Amino acid sequence: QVQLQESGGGLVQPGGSLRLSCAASGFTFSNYKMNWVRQAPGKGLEWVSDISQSGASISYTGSVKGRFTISRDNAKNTLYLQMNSLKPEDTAVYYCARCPAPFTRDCFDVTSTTYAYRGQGTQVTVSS
Amino acid sequence: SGSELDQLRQEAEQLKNQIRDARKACADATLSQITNNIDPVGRIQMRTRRTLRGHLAKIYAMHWGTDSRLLVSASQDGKLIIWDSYTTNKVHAIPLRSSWVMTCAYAPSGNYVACGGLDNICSIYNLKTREGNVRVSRELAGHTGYLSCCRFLDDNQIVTSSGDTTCALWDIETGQQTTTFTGHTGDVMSLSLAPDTRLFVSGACDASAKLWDVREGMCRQTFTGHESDINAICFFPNGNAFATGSDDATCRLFDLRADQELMTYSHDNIICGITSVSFSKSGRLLLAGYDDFNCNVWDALKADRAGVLAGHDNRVSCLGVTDDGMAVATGSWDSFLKIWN
Amino acid sequence: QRNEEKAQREANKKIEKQLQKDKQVYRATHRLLLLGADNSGKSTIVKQMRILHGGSGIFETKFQVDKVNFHMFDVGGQRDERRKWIQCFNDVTAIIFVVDSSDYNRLQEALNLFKSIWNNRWLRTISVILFLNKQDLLAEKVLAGKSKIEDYFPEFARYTTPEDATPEPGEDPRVTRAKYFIRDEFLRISTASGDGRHYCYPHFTCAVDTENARRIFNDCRDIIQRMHLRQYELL
Amino acid sequence: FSVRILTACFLSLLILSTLLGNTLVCAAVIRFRHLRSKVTNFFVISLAVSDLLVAVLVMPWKAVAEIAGFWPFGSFCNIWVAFDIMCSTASILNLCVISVDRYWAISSPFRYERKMTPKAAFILISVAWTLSVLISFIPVQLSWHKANCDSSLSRTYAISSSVISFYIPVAIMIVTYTRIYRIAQKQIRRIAALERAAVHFKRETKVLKTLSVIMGVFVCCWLPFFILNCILPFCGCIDSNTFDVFVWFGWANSSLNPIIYAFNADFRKAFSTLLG
Amino acid sequence: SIAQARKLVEQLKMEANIDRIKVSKAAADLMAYCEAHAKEDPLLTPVPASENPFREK
Ligand SMILES: Nc1nc2c(ncn2[C@@H]2O[C@H](COP(=O)(O)OP(=O)(O)OP(=O)(O)O)[C@@H](O)[C@H]2O)c(=O)[nH]1
Ligand SMILES: NCCc1ccc(O)c(O)c1
Repeated sequence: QVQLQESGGGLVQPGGSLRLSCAASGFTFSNYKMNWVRQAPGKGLEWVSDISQSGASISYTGSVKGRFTISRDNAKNTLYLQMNSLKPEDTAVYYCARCPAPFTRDCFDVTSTTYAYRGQGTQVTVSS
Repeated sequence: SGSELDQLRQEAEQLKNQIRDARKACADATLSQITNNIDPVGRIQMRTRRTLRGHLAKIYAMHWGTDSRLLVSASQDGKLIIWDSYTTNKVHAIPLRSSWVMTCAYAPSGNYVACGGLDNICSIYNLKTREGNVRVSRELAGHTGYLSCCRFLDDNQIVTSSGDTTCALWDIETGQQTTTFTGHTGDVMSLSLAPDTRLFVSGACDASAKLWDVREGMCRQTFTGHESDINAICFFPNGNAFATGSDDATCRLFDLRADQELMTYSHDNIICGITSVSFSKSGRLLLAGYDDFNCNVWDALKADRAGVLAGHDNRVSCLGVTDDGMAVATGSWDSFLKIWN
Repeated sequence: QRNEEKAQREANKKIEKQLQKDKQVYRATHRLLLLGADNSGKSTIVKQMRILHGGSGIFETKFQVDKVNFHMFDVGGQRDERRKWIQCFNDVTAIIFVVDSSDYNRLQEALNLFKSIWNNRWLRTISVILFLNKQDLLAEKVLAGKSKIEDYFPEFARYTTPEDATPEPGEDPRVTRAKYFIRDEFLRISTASGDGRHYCYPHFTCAVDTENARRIFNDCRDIIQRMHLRQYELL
Repeated sequence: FSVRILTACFLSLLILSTLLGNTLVCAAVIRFRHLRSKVTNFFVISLAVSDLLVAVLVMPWKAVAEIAGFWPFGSFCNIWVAFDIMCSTASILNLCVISVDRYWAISSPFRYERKMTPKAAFILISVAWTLSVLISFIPVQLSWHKANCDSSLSRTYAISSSVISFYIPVAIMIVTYTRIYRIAQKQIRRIAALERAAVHFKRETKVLKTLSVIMGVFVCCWLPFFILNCILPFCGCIDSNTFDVFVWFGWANSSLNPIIYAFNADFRKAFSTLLG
Repeated sequence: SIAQARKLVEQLKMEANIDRIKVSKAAADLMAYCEAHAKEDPLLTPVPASENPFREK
């Protein structure tokens, strides 16, 4: 059974820092392009950033450009979203989604309600 | 914790680990150790004996008849053609309303054909109409998603699978869903009825397969192990096993009584997904329709790849073995069903 | 029993001649798939085509431009996991991707979906017609100056209006820079893959535009021209 | 002799190459039904059959007469010259047709996909072959072409059958391919506009290479022979040996036609799976 | 959220009290069904051209 466990994330003041570790179990980590999808309270799912099969090509949403980074380690079979300088609007649950097909560059994993290969979330709250 | 969601999440994981332990407890040996002393099938080189042309678009589903002679084929040009596979003659050419058909079945009595697709409707057509032309007879409505597969039990009960993540057993006459099967999270893509009509399995895009009891409307077993979307499924002829093919370029054989995966069929030169799976009459050979336009015939006991059917020039979308096992047909997106033996 | 062989042979003859007429009709119909996020106007585009040009929230519309038939269909009654029924559309002439350019936060969803469509293994050869819809609302937001693009896409701050831009008479340079920025945001993905098997044709559209059939005609014709060129290795 | 054996082996190699290329195309067509599906393939098959006929009918007898030095077949050769005029004219004709074919599928894709039905394809192939048969045989059996076995042509028949068989197809082919070039230049400019917008003459070289290869192989192979058929009977100036090598160049083009008109990817793969 | 979780948990409780057999016996049944039907599988045991409906006349 494919399952993804995220960890990290707690109450952090604005401008702080955090590091969300997403550990994957049940498949071959290297083959799948990985993304970080955050959901802020009261709004639909939003997609934050993606990293390719081996960290070759990375891409970010505009709002988190220059603030967050995303690293993939196939050795320990995980990926990390290191967030710094968090704003009051970065308050959201942080699913670490994987696209459903290997050896490709496309995926459709921001689905409205149910996608089967993303985790459960660590509600990161940031306020003064 | 106190929050009933976190207590249900904890007891959920506890149950999932009790299931993994009760599954590894009966996983004493492996199929390879047991089947290491059999002789390999060698090389199986079937050849195109027929080529069935006429379809104007990509074929998406096909189904042998019970007589192992006739077959129905559904193409996405909005047509559903019935073939006499011995003589390559067309017996009927049924035009469809919605042109996006995705599945088609052949009733075991030969009296009806069914089909459905993005219209979310399963349409039954009476081939034995008397005065006039074969036309629509029944039409089963109710799904909020695209209908992906359907197979008759008898002339009145038919099971459908849909993209609304549910399967349903219908009474064709009344047109009512006599039974609903829910529990899948993703799109149900394929179903296969057991040789005794009693149960059926379904493979969904949540990388899971589920065994359903037809008459009771309850989910009996849920199998996992695949890394991605399950695209095809077919019971082992005995009825106590079934095979699945998925987008992760692997075939897996599951057993019902052991409640776990038994064998994985893969090669490191095979990366593309899998579109169709089917056993031979004796279940020794497993045919799979990969995306790389070929169909690989695996030895279902040794996990070795044995033969290839490289006769299609595009993706093999469907396949099917006759009920007497005399030949297998393959439909592809090049619009040419081909008979092999 | 020879009677039954002759009956099968003449059944095949009547079938094959019906299938030949059906082949010619299906061969001459240009199927067009309408795709795009919701709240973007896909169904409104189909509604407009049925009332202006003609047709059949219903999924399909059939219309003729210069004696050439088209069938444009938007799928409405599905879920949001379009990852599997999308492969039911591999032979369409073109995909008309409509994007609400005035929805600054669901716009990244449109960019990701366009990127995922462009790199799909089964739609690698399906050319896409890009409709940047709701230009009047976009001009409203740009002239209002309350929600600026830079807050969502900071690249827009250093972005320069292309030297080939052709604004219509009476248009604020801020609106021109905004709509050509969205245009190039989708073109950098459509052209980043390459290979010449398919292309992206952007068009700025609004809900009241009536010529939105001549544009689809022109661009289906351009798609067929380029397919025929790349077949003979000319282009 | 050294020169004689070299000419013999070179001519035998040329004949064998023609036979191999054209029979390979014809076999890849008859065996594989997915190549016969389109219509442009119908026209390419017509061309291939014309060229295979050129080889099997016309070349070996002329090669034998060139080696031995004397025409050892006598009354045959009446027929032979007729055969030549037919086969070497169904080839040029077919090129013209194929060119026109391409034009309709790039200058008017909708009209093309609608109107060019196998009935029109068969009518066009028939027109080419029947123009060939008429202009060749009919003046031979009526002995209008004449003003070792003689193969010279009367001054008026030479220019007339030459004007048709070469100068109408070469005019049509140059007009057609220059229009196709204009169209490709338009599309290149448009794609370049889009790509420069995105980033903010390789495709031109590719266009030039393919059009130049097609038109230039055809011209550099046939044009000398036909300017000779023009100049020679009037000024009967050059000698038989020079005229003969310039004749052989035409059938050399008839040899080269497969690689230039049947190397689409599917054609390549059909050849590869046929021969091995 | 809570209804799909009650259904997922009740599904796991129904599935937990199933009785499973050893894989060794399941494989012995697959091998038995294979060799028990080996003589009737034309794709495994090739059929004489006399009894092939797709090559005959
Ligand atoms: N003012 C203005 N409104 C527009 C324009 N384009 C679309 N709309 C509005 O946007 C609404 C959403 O479009 P719909 O017709 O619902 O199509 P869709 O939302 O993209 O897809 P569906 O939800 O399946 O219908 C329409 O009802 C229009 O009123 C536009 O260019 N100008
Ligand atoms: N060996 C080619 C000789 C030839 C071919 C065609 C003609 O029309 C002609 O006048 C002469």
